[PDB]
Amino acid sequence: PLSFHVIWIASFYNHSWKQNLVSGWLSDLQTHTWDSNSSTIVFLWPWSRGNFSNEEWKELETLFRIRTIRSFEGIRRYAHELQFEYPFEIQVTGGCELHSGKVSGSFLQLAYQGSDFVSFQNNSWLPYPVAGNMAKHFCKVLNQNQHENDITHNLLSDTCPRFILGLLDAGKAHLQRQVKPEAWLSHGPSPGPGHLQLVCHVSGFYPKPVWVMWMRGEQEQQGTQRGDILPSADGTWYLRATLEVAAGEAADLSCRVKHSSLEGQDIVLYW
Amino acid sequence: IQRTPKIQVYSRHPAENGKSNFLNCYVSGFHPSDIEVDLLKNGERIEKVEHSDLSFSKDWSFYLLYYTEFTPTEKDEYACRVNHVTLSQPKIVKWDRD
Ligand SMILES: *[C@@H]1O[C@H](CO[C@@H]2O[C@@H](C)[C@@H](O)[C@@H](O)[C@@H]2O)[C@@H](O[C@@H]2O[C@H](CO)[C@@H](O)[C@H](O)[C@H]2NC(C)=O)[C@H](O)[C@H]1NC(C)=O
Repeated sequence: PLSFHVIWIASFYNHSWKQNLVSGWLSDLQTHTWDSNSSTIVFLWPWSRGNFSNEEWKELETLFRIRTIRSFEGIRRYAHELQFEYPFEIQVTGGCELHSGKVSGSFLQLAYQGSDFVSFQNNSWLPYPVAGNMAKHFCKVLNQNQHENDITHNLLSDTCPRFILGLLDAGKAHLQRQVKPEAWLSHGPSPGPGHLQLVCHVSGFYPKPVWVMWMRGEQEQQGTQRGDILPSADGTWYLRATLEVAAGEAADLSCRVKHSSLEGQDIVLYW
Repeated sequence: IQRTPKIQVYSRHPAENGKSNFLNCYVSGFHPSDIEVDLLKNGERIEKVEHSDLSFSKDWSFYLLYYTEFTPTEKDEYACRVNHVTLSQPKIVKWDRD
């Protein structure tokens, strides 16, 4: 599925109070931040430059300088008429993606109070059906400046596809790396008298695709429930897989783990 | 819309009393973004805890990671306390190795 996108978070706590934050992401992994105190882009990894020159990054910096202030200052003055009420939040995401190693499409979507509001498609701003009349007015306003729309369209159409192929090949050795999990077993909460809950933790793995199952010999236990895959501060992943059993029938149980790092040798723990 | 937070606590490595480790607190699915997160040792705050940059999912809801070094002990109690406008009072989630 892999995509690249830039996000923008603006909040209008008070009349006296407001925050805004801009950053770039390659799926889950952060790669860029905008640093207002000095007014520059911040590369979080040495390969965050991709295949782009200083010349071009310089021009991209002029652009974000201008837009984030203008956009921010102008949503504040259009608020009274659009009937945005304090406090409120605005969110934007834009970028593009690849399906099987070729570019697939771009997007640019905007949200008000946690819900879809407007989107940018085929060189124009479009209103989201359930948002109603305030979303129509907002598009009326955003389409007036045809100049600024052609610039927005050239970022999504041309700059972004070149960027993501350059980013990915430059980050090759970090994204294609392989890291082996560890595993361990513990008691979970009892579902009721006469019964136990077995928990099996898997942690430290990269990449993300993993397989974990409770077993009786060769026979997979279909009561196995796996949870969410959760992040860990160093970049690797974490998971638990649980099973409820009558306590008389808990002998001869094991947890088995398969992952691309292990090179064929599955991890197996015995209860 | 307002959405209320989901709170998950976990350790990076299995507990071994007297050995350094990392305690995590993942807070996800909330809106709006205004939130207070703490990690507590014996119900008192922990200074210098670090967190990810604010980000959101495809359904617009926000998520954060909070984490810190810690050395678990036979008798020490560790938790995660969260406050959000969706909550009639602050919510605590204890870390239990079992
Ligand atoms: C940055 O990279 C892109 C992508 O090119 C491909 O992926 C690279 C990592 C590398 O493997 C190249 O050999 C690949 O071609 C460049 O854009 C492409 O340019 C080629 C010609 O060399 C062209 O045939 C493609 O259509 C281009 N793809 C586009 C425009 O999406 C680009 O030139 C590189 N540099 C910059 C600054 O953009």
